[PDB]
Parts: sequence; structure tokens; C-alpha cells
Amino acid sequence: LSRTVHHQQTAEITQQAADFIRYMNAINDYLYQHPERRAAGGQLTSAQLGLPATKNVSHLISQQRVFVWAKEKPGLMGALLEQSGDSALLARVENGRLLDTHGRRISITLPAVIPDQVIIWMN
Repeated sequence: LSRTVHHQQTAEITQQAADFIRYMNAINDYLYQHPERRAAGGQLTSAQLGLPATKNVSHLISQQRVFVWAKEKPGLMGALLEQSGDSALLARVENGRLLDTHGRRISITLPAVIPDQVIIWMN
């Protein structure tokens, strides 16, 4: 007997977007309060975010900008937009390049530790 329920892609992206937005907002709020933290790099902690560890959203502060990202899936962009009232300003990483949502290169050098095929927020 396998009890596994397959094909839960929409449920998965719904929760991935909610997690992304939760972490994004917590990171954004902390750095808005404490802009001097940008210079140090690395990551904010679980205590600073008030959120425990998570497996489906990653972040990094580099060259005083913060980057938050998740593995791209069909409709994940639309779910992020839905759950942010169309307000999140998002981008993509493809072949080591930052692309806007219309696929045009944004000529910033990305940290080398961000993977391809993610949706990303840089702020």
C-alpha cells in the first residue's frame, strides 16, 4: 500500500509563495529598521526574523543588497503576485543572469551562490 497523494503542484506552489512572502516581509522589515546591517553580509538569523529554519526559501545579503529566492515552478510567479496584491517586485535568474519579469537582462553582477531557475527578489 502506497498512501502517497501525487500531483499536488498547486498546493505546493501556494505554500511556497506564502513562505516566500513571509520570509521576504520579515527580512525587509528587519533591514528597514536596521539599514546598517546591510554592510555585514551573510544572513539574518531565526531570532531576528522570528521564524524558524525553512527549506523552501533562501536569502543572502551581498554588496549591501538582499536577495531572497525560491526554485521556479509554473504559476509560482502568479501565486507570489496574488499573495502580495501584485505589489512584490520580482525577477528571474537564468544562465547566471538576472532577468526582469519580461526576460530582459538587468546588468548587475549576481552573487555566484544564487542558482539558476529561481524567482528572486532583490532589495
